[PDB]
Formats: sequence, C-alpha cells, structure tokens
Amino acid sequence: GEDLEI
Amino acid sequence: SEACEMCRLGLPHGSFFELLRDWKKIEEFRNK
Amino acid sequence: CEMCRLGLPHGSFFELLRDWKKIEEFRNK
Amino acid sequence: SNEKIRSQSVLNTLETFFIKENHYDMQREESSIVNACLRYLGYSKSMCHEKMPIFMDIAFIEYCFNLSLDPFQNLPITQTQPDSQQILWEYSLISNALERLENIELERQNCMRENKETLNNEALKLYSCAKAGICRWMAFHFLEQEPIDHINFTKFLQDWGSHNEKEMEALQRLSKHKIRKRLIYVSQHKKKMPWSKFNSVLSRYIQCTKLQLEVFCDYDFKQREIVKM
Amino acid sequence: SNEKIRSQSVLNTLETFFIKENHYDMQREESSIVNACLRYLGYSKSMCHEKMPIFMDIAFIEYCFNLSLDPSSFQNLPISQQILWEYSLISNALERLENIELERQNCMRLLNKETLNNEALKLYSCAKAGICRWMAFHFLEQEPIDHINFTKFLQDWGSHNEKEMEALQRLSKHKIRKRLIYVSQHKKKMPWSKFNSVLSRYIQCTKLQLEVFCDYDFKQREIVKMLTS
Ligand SMILES: [Zn+2]
Ligand SMILES: [Zn+2]
Repeated sequence: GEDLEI
Repeated sequence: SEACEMCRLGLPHGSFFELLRDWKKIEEFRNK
Repeated sequence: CEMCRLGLPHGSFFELLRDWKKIEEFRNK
Repeated sequence: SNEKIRSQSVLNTLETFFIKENHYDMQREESSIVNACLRYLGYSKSMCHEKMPIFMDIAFIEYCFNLSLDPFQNLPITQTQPDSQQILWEYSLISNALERLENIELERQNCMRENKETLNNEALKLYSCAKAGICRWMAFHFLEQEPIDHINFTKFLQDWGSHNEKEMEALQRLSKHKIRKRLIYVSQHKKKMPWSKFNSVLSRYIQCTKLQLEVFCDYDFKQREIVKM
Repeated sequence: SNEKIRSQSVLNTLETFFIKENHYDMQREESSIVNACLRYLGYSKSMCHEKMPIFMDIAFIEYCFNLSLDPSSFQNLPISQQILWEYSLISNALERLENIELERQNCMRLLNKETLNNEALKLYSCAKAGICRWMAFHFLEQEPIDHINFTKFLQDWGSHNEKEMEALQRLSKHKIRKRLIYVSQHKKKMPWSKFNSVLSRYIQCTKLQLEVFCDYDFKQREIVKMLTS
C-alpha cells in the first residue's frame, strides 16, 4: 500500500 | 494613456518598442 | 574545481537549465 | 567580475518572474526572457557553486508538476484541470525533482528551527505524502514501459524508495510480469489513488511552505493577503 | 502592476549590461539575454507610455554610431561599414540624442560645472550637425534621390543650419556625378572619425556631469577621482 492521510 | 487606441487593441507601440526595432535593424545590418 | 577552470558548465544552475528545457520541449511536443 | 553583478541582476529578474502568490506557470510571453535568464545563469562561472535560492526550486517544482491550486476558500484565477500527462515522467528529471523538493523541505526545517507548530506538522505530513506520490507515479511510468528498463528502475527504487521489502520485492515481482498484466495493475492502483490527490497534496505543501517561510523568516512569497485572513 | 514590476526588474538587468565606463558595444555572448530583455520591454503593455531611462538612450547612441574612444587621427600616419545610415533609424537616433541633451540640461539647472556644461553644449551641436549632415550625404549618394524623405529629414533636423539645408536641396537637383563629387569632397575634408570623436566626447561628458551633479552612476569613478586631484 502507501502512506495515506485525510 | 487613458484611451490609447494602440493599448485597447494590444498592439506594440511606444519608445521601448521603437528601440527594439531600431536595435534589430542595427544588429542585422552588422552581419550582412 | 576540475571543471570550473576547465571552463565547463556544471552546478545547480546548469542542471536547472537542462531540466527546464526538458519540461518545456515536452509541453510543446 | 562584472559577471557577478550581472548574474545577481539576472537572478533578481528571475525572482520577479518566478515568485507567485499562486503557482508559477510559464506563459508564452515570458518564455524567451525566462529561458535567456536560465541560460545565462547556467553558463556563468560565477554561479557554478552558488547555492540555488529556494524560490527557484519552488518554481521548478510548480512547473515540473504543473501544480494547480487546490483551495482557504479564496479568490480564483482562471486555471485548468489536473493531468499527469503535462508531467514528464522521466527518471533523470524526476530524480532531480525529488532532490529539489528535498532542498525545499530542508530549508523549511532550517527556518522552523529558528500557531506555528500546526503549520510545521501539516508541512511534514504533506511532504511525506507528496514525496511518496511522486515515487509511486515514477514507478507506474517504469512499469508501463516495454521492455522495462530494469537498471534505472532499481537505481530509482534504491535512491528514493522508502520501500522496505514488503514493497519492492512485490514491486520487482510485479515488474517482471507480462506487459498487459502490469498495465492492468498500474491502472488499478492509479484509479485507487489518482494523480489529482497528489496534485492537491503537493500544491498544499508548496503553499504551506511558502507561507511558513514568509511568516517566520524574511522571505517574501506574496502570501501577505493570506496571512491573518 | 506585476508586469510593471517585472519590466522594471528587466531594466535593472539591462543597466548591468549597458552602462559602461567606456562605450557599450554588442557582445555575441550577451546577444541572447540583451535581445530577450529588449523584446520583453518592447511588447510589455505597461511600458508603452513609460519614459525611456537615459542610460538606454545613451547605450543606444553608443551602439548605433559604433562609438570608440579613438582619436580623430592616429598620430604619425596618413588617412567603416558599421553605421546604418537609414533615414528612419537616424531620425530616431537624433530624437534619442535630443532627449539625452534635455535630460542633461535639466540636471545641470563643483568649480568645473559651467565648463563641463559649456563643453557639452558645443559638442552636442557639433554632433547633431554631423549626424544630420552625413544622413544628407547618404541621401545625395542615391540615384534617384528619395526627395520626399530627404526633404522631410532636413526640415526636422536641419534647423540648426537652414542655410546649409537649402544648399543641400540645390545640390540634390544636380546630376549624380556632381553630387558624388561634392560629397566625396566634404567627407575627405571632414571625415567621420572627427564626428566619432565628437559624439564620444559628448557622451562621456554627459555621463560625467550626470554622475557628479545628479543621482546617476555611469561608472565614471576613475575620472571623478582624477578630478578631485
Ligand atoms: Zn498606448
Ligand atoms: Zn566548479
């Protein structure tokens, strides 16, 4: 996956 | 100016433009 | 520097120029 | 020599063309003058070891990634839709672009090292998400080549891949799949995290950085009508 | 205006290329940056009604008449396709030179000030008369003569010497061989290298006056220092 945020 | 017809149309005019053209005339002359 | 006083382009500005040309040529092509 | 005075003047003019309240883009009318300036600076021996002023790394990143504003609910210029095809996905270029983005985060942190702290931490998170986005899409570009250039693919994954093995072992495996399958995979991850979101993250990182530096140092990035507002 | 600020910045860059201790001349390796600058100012809407800064008129006069610090004669020896004697170009040059003289006068309105003012006046009249005269010579050497523009030129620029203009007019009605005789005679008499010297001294004079008695810096430091001997 990858290093996400909101 | 206020309502310069050349400004309104967006055409190049004025002393910087005249300088540009004269400058190019001289530079072109000094090749051939 | 081994290229400075060889008179050869190098350093941050030169790389900036090359990269900027790449992007501009792409956006035109 | 006089070369230093000349170079510093040319650099000041570039500053006038490059620093933008929004993002820098290069209009046809300035293209000749910006090009002449970059070339002059780029062949001046005076400048061969001078430090790149950060406004130029910022303009380069804005240019290279075709950054478009994505808003403090403000006024709007007449801009366009985001698109990763205005972006030149090439290993050398994108590698350098990552170096310059790193320069910018470096000077941001030097600044913040002498409210403020929510700006600082917003910047940190934006940065990580942007850097990652760029690496991810460089990866996608490598995976869509036929044949894959494995050398540059790996050198890149080494330099910029935060990928521990859970990823680049998976990435290598994925890399030696047949092209049509790689294309399927890429298209799925592209739809699962589209470029537009990274345009947003990178745009916001740059504006956030601009603001930070104008506010806590003597940089001016025309952010003034943003400051208390 | 942002284009205005950009334009002023481009002017500041030109200073660093144009303002000489001696006389400006075009160098190949500056041709690109200088031309890009001149073109941007040339098409900049905001500059269309701005005043031409004196240093550009000066640098233009230097480029246009190809000024060197050379004496009229070389000391122990007996006695040039560079000046474009074209009516419209030369008329604009005389305009820019007139402007130089008016800026100089306006500044001039310490023990050397009346002397420098008076030398400038004498040199200016002599240079204007010489330019006007060699433009006339160039008209008269053509067959047929462009009488319209010839006549117009003499009327705009020969008022310093109306009586000679009439003479020129009558000469303009003789067969080509008479005209060429006369012109060869007056060029041999009073060669262009004179007027090169006069224009050069006019210009270095004007630079000095402006630098000393006003705000300008025309790189006349060494001469200023000699004058405070
Ligand atoms: Zn106008
Ligand atoms: Zn070096």
